[PDB]
Amino acid sequence: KISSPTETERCIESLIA
Repeated sequence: KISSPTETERCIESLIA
């Protein structure tokens, strides 16, 4: 789970949009 930080950046950016 949570292999790379790029995945979290994509989940935060989508919640903002």
